[PDB]
Amino acid sequence: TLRELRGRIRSAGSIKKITKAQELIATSRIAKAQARVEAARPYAAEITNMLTELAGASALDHPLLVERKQPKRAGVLVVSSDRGLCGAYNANVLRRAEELFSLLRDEGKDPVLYVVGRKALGYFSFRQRTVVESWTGFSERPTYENAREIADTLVNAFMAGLGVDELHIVFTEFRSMLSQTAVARRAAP
Amino acid sequence: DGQCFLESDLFNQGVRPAINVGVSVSRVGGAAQIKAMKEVAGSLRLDLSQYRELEAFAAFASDLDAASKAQLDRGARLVELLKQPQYSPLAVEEQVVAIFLGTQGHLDSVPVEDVQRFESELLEHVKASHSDIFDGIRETKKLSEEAEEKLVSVINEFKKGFQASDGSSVV
Amino acid sequence: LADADAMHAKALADAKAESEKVTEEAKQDSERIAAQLSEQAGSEAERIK
Amino acid sequence: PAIVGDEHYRVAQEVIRILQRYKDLQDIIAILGIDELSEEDKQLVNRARRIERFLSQNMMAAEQFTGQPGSTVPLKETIEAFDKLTKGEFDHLPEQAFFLIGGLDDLAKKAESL
Amino acid sequence: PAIVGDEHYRVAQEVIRILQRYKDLQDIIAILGIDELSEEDKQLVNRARRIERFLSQNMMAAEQFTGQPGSTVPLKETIEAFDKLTKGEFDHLPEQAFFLIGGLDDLAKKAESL
Amino acid sequence: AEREAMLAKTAADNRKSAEQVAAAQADYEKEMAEARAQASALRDEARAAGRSVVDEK
Amino acid sequence: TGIKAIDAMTPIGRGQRQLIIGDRKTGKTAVCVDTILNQREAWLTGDPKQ
Amino acid sequence: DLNVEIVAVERELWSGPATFVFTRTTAGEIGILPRHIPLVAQLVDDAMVRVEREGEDDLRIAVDGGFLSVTEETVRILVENAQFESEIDADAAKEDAASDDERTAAWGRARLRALGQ
Repeated sequence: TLRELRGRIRSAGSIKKITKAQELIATSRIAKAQARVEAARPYAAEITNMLTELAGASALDHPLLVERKQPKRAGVLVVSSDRGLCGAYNANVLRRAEELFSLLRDEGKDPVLYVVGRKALGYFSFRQRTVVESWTGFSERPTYENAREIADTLVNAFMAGLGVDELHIVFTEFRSMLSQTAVARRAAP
Repeated sequence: DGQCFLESDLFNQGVRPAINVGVSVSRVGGAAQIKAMKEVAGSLRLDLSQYRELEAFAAFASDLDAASKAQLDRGARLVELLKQPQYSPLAVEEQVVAIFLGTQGHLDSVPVEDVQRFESELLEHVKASHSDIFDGIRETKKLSEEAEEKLVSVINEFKKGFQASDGSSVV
Repeated sequence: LADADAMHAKALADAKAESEKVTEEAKQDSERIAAQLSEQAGSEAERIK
Repeated sequence: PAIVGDEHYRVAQEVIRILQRYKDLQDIIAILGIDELSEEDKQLVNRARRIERFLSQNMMAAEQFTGQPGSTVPLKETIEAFDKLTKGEFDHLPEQAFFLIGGLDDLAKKAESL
Repeated sequence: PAIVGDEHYRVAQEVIRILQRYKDLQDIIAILGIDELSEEDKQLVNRARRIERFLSQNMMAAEQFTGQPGSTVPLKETIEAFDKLTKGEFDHLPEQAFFLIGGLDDLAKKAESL
Repeated sequence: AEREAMLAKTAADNRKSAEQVAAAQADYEKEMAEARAQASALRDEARAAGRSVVDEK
Repeated sequence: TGIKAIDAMTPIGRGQRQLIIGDRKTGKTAVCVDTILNQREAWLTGDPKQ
Repeated sequence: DLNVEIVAVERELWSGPATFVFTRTTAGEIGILPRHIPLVAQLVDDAMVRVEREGEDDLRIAVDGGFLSVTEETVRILVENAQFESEIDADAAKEDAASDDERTAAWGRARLRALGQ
């Protein structure tokens, strides 16, 4: 009916403006995020250099460098969004996380979940696997105070052995504005 | 008994003739199409329709699996293979070879910026020597086993003889 | 080092020999294409006449 | 259900509920694509797209266009297949596995070809 | 390229490409400013700004107001001028050097006097 | 100085052996690519000469 | 027809009807003129069946 | 001769030349001059830095959980958070030093120490 179609052209003509605005806001924020990545990079390089020098002098008997006697459990940290509209970003993270689970349970470790973001906390609220701890309010603007708490909680869960024999992180690696993928890294041991 | 729906979006992008597959079809055709053409083109309609959907999807994805990416790059080279200039009707003995190049994957070493020139030089080379391929197709309607091996022995000699406008020689 | 330099001398001799084969094949290729376009020129002049 | 029996009618309402819900999401799907849906809807649309493609068949009359032969699927193997689909048994198989295929044995074969 | 020469068709398709990129980038230019663009995109916008200026002409209708005579640019000079301009051969000239100008010899005359 | 120079020359000659093997491959493929490109330029020159006789006729 | 796309994907048999539907200035005439031009390779042979 | 950097987990926060820089570490208070051995040390929980160079008068700093790395040619100091004496507030630092949370009390003392008290 023409009245319906006129309304739908009015609707779609509003949405085209609101999505074109958020394409341009996301085009601002990728530049700010790349600035904060390249500002956090020189510290990460110098802490790696300092840690290489200390490991050169050390006996290396620090717990985070050694395998547990029985592979009882594994931690997975999954990093994901609070905002929607991100597209396949969370689909890719959550698919790579479920693939990591298949490999871990193939070795015999059951995963235990730590989650950053509200979308993955929704996904693991629908699929009946528990989350041990979560964080939500900062995925678009993470601050070191947040990563301090996450890394403390992960290291406490590794050193507790109610504890994990290894732990991993699943997140998307930014490699260009046109190319990113979900990746899985073992952070400990 | 069918339609060749010419899409103005494809025509403005420069795909000419602008045959919009899936919505274009022939419902009598396939009975009358000569056996060699029917052997080479027997999947090409389906391979182009699945390319149009796969591209309309993947143009807004960061990355995809290697089998899908191979199907996409094949499809984009088949689209560059099918276009041709006005008032240049090809004889069927030249059409079936031009579609053999693309469907059998011999274009997979050639970049999308050179593919139309690659077919244009190859179809003159095979018109100048090895012409028993074109003559055989014309006089028996069939791309026989002994014409197929004699074609693949010539396409590889031409691929080493060819150089893209950017990148290396082909293989 | 004598094996490596012997392989360099061998590879340069092989490359010049097959380069001579490619350029000889191209002398045929340039006549072969020029003949087909000369036949096209005669056919087009016949069409006009 | 009085005429086709309960197991047919249950399946033929579960299939229609699913495709109806997918068609009532199509206005969002057209703009944003799949991932912006909620997980209870995204679960549904993933099976809806499989059910939608699995209602295709290689017909006896299609042989004059596709060259492939035609298939016949008995009513019992039809009900069973859509019962398993609507209960979610096949959600790990890709959408391309379901196109133009006759029955469960031929679905299994096509999935193993991929 | 049948009715006009291949060179004319190529130059016009390239001018359209450069102006199509710039008409896409004008949203970023207005919302985020020129500094948001890469070195390759600012190298394009520098050419695109100059191309859209070089499409302007001092013409025999404007003789009424400016007193300066209107200019005719031959087709061959127009093609050759936009071929050199799209290949960037005037990037070191400011935009004001391209406004209201009667071909390539006249561009040199405005640009050296500016 | 001789015993030090013997191991110095042995390690240098081995490093140059690996470099000379790489240079054998790189010269072989560089000559091959230059010759094949020259064949394409010769055919292309003959195709343009063919076009020139077509329009001349 | 002597068009690669059409003789590959939508082959025109003799006594078929084949609709060259499209928009304005889309080459509909150029597909038909290419089809009519192509037949000269058969018209030179005097037999009424080619 | 020496060059100095102060670096934070998220920023290259400050850098200049150096000819005297001083730090207090779980081993004690230590100065570093234009030639010094390679050193690694951890700064105290309530820790402050003073940075001095041949080009100009020195600079005064508060640091949280810092680490120090030296070689005679280059010096780098690596920090969880840092605040300059021109940006530390005396009422906020005094309030933080009165707090019951151990890191906040240490950071309060760190900012009080950069404020010369």
